[PDB]
Formats: sequence, structure tokens, C-alpha cells
Amino acid sequence: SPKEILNLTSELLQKCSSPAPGPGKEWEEYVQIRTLVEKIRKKQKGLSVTFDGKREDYFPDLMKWASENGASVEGFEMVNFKEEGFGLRATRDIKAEELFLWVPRKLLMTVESAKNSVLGPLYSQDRILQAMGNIALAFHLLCERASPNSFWQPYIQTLPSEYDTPLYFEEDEVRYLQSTQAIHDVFSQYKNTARQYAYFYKVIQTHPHANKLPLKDSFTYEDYRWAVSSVMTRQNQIPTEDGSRVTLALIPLWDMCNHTNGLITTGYNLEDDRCECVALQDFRAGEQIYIFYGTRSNAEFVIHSGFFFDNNSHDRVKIKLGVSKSDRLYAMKAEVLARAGIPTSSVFALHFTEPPISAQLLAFLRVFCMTEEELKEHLLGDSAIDRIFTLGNSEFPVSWDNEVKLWTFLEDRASLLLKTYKTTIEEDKSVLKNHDLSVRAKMAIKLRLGEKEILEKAVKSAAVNREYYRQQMEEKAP
Amino acid sequence: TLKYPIEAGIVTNWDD
Ligand SMILES: Nc1ncnc2c1ncn2[C@@H]1O[C@H](CSCC[C@H](N)C(=O)O)[C@@H](O)[C@H]1O
Repeated sequence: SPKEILNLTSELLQKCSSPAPGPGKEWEEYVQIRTLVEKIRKKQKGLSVTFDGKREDYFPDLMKWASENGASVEGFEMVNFKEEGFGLRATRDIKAEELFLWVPRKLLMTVESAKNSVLGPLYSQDRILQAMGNIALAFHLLCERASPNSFWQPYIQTLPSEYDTPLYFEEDEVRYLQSTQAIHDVFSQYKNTARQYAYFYKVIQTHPHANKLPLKDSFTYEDYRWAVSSVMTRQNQIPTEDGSRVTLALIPLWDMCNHTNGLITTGYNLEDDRCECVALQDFRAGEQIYIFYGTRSNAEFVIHSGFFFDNNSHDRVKIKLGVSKSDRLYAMKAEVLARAGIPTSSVFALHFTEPPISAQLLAFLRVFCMTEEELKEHLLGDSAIDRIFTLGNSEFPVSWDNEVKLWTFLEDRASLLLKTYKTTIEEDKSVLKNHDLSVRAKMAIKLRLGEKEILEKAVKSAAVNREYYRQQMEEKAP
Repeated sequence: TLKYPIEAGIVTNWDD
């Protein structure tokens, strides 16, 4: 019943437009939303458009389409790589820094091609589509998927039919993330996606500029979950045709590369109007070709990329810290932070790779622990180098007293965070070792384990710095 | 080095 779906989505829109609930209400709100999304989903028949046969059956047509439009198709082939999915495998030796992959702009799906597509009329009227280039790309993808003769059909027919973003997690798979820092961004993703689906289902079914959309016929929640997951796992920022601005884009062929540690070796060539990728390392014939996606955390890889990357050298966990207005020194601390370019309250990161805290966090902690006299002396100074550059540098303390205070705080705070997790490090390792787990469950348990391993490293680093500066104070002659 | 580096799956804001 289309009128029942319209009533259920109206209810879903209102629920997901409520304000954020207080501390400790987030899980039960997520369960409230899952209940209504699942009831809608089980009343619908999955993806509106499906392709018979195997995913690999369509890769030859992708290579042929890419070749005819000026892209590189020589020296690699599309292969199944088990738990990494499909990817590129070298057919011949490829040297590091060798240009081996390129994709002309005509092949890309962009916000610009979305504007000139069947979505164009609705794009020009809808406030959300105009503001959210990633949402516009998602609907561009759904519109072309539902088009029988879309130019990008060879690309769309080779995209995965599902993903491992948390949108696809079962309830108990998300439950593994209770009391983690990452779960809050999982909650947000689910609520955003459900709100957007309900909003656009109403728009597509009622707006006159949507009357000719291929989605007015059928537009299921699974359609929208697939579109946003496709975009978040694969989208890229590229310059516009003249280079004056940037835009979001899906890049066929190149986006089949899987991820490894390294540096970005993909850039846009504006002069030749194409994406270009040089080899991250030497790849021998028969070896998988990897690229480096970007310096993202494992929370970001799980939530936005749908995988957990082992030995992520950029892994980190978010921590929120601020000066309280109850602090009798709030005004002076806020003034010092402003001079340093740091907000009074903000989100920092604790890093896996040494050092565990950045210059920004060290600067904040120093200011947070300054005495009134240290604040006055700092504000009286005016050397440009002392606004932030020395303030965040480990070898330029305010005072040994200040160091002891800030490391004591950081040790206690990282220790406090560890105590709030539902499981310990070794409990997690026992689950991973002795249990048969789904792919998505393993991602969740590895993620919560990784958060705690970072926090314990921060505890031990803060403790040794506290002990070091306490020793320096004790050894100072009286 | 790269005038326009491309980050695969760059994180964007989805809060409309
Ligand atoms: N190192 C890695 N380990 C596990 N999965 C990876 C990975 N690098 C990339 N992926 C997967 O590849 C996706 C990015 S697109 C890369 C091509 C993809 N494997 C495909 O079959 O279409 C991610 O969402 C993730 O599912």
C-alpha cells in the first residue's frame, strides 16, 4: 500500500527530526528508529532495480566502456580478493611512480552531471539537494541506476549490491559498540539516513519537479541505503573544469582499487582533464594493486568506508575537552586559547602512532592547567612564535609544575575512559579468538578493541611524562 | 607535489 508507506515515512520523518536526546539516551533512540525503519523495509521489496547474474560478469563491459572513453585499461585486470572484495591485479610489472591508471572527466559522475541529468529539475528546487553535494550524488546514482539507457550503466552494474557500512549492521552487531566513542557517529549516520529517506520519499511522491523522475515509481529505503553507502565508500573531491572550485565525484575504474598504508598518489590532471594514479609501490605481475585512500581513522573506515583496516598507522580516537565557565580563570584561559587559535571547547584526538597527543592538544592541556600567574605572564608576552608554535612543542614547557598537572590530568582522563568500556582488551581478544563472528561483527569488535589499545597507550605515555617531570623537579637542587 | 590530490572515499558531512 503506497498510502501506508507514505504514512510510515511521515512518522519516520518526524521521529528523526527530534532534537538530540540527552546523555545515555542515544542507544534507546537508535532502537526506536530501527524499529520503524525495519517495519518500512520489510514492507518493501528490496532494491527497485536488480541485475541478474554475478557481479564479475559485468566487468568486461566496464573495461570496454572505460577504454572507449579514453581511460586506461592496459596492465591490470579486475579480480576477486576474498574479504577485500574485488580489486585490481597487475598483468605485468608496474614500477613505483609509474602512471598506470587514468580516467577522463567524461566518465565521472559529478554534482555537475547530476545537474544536467533527469534530476536537474528537482535539484534546482530542493534546498537539501542544492546544499548537500553528497546527497545529490546519491540521487544521481539512483536515477541513473533506474534508467534503462544511462551513459554510466556499465559502471553502475559493477557496483556492489550491498556494503558493510553500519547502515547494514544488525541490531546486535551495533550493540557490540555500546560505550565506545565510535557508536555516537554510528547513531548519527542511521538517523541522518532515515530522516533523508523519509524527507525525499515525500518530496519525490508530491513535488511537481519530481514527476518525471524514475524514482516516483519505486524508491525504497534499501534503494537509499545503497545509494548513500555507495557514495560514502567511494566519493572523491576533484576540481571543477576550470579549477576555480572543487566538487564531489564518483570515479569509475580507479575506484576499484583497495587500500593499504602509504601516501596519496592519485591527483587530478586539469590540463589533460583526467584523474591520474601513479603506482604507490612496485607491483609485480600477478600482485594486487593497492592505493592509499587517505589518513582516516578506523572509526572513519568502519562508518564511512565499511571496513576495518588492520595496522592503520593513522588510527586515533576522539576525545572532547573544554574549559568550564565554572573555572574562575575561564576568561584568561579563553583569551590564551583564542590567541593560539584553539576553541574553548572542542574535539581532539588521541593517536596510536607516537606522539599520542598533537601540538594542538598539548597546547590546550598546558593552558587548561596554567596558574593565574602563568596566564598573566603568557598574555603579557607578544612574540608571534609564542601564540601557538612554542606552546604546543614538547621541548618548551610553561613549567615543570604545569607538565605534571597536565600529564596527571591526561592519565586520569584516559584511564577514566577505559573504565567506561563494557569489555576489557583481553575480553575482546578472547571473543575474536574463540568465537565465530560475521564480517560486520568482527569489524565492530576490532573497532572497540582498537579504541582501548589507543587509550591504554595514552595512559602509559601520560604516566611516563608525569614521572619524568616529577623526577626533574625532585632532582632540582634546593 | 600533487596539485589536486584525490582522497578515495573522503569523509563528508551527512547532517542535512
Ligand atoms: N584494505 C581493505 N580491506 C578490506 N576491505 C577493503 C580494503 N580496501 C578497500 N576495501 C573495500 O573496498 C571498498 C572501497 S571500493 C574498492 C573496490 C571494492 N573492493 C569493490 O569490490 O567494489 C570499501 O568499501 C571496502 O569494502
